[PDB]
Amino acid sequence: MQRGIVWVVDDDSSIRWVLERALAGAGLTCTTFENGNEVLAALASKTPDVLLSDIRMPGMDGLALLKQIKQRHPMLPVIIMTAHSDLDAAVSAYQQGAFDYLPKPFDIDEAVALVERAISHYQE
Repeated sequence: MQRGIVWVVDDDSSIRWVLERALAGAGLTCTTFENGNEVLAALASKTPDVLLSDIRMPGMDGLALLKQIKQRHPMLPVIIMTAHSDLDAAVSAYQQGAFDYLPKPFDIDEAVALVERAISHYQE
């Protein structure tokens, strides 16, 4: 097992409480970060089974996070809420290990939905 470690990157607090408790009900560890760069730093000492990134503008709209993820982590599955402009970095993400991208829907329902299916498909 995996113990099931889910890491999320978004505004924290609000996004943390919603995804933490809900994901906690699933039986996994849900931790959140400031935006994307944070997980990168924390990842230097740990690797979650599933990673969720908010995409809103960090450095490269949001896909920038993926780039850093592949540099430090090898194939850490990432889940982005939106793919706005620069889908290019999104594709490379899947190569490095990204789970996928969310078109329009999101919220916890679709987010947690896409996050759980990620850990499940991995298992194994």
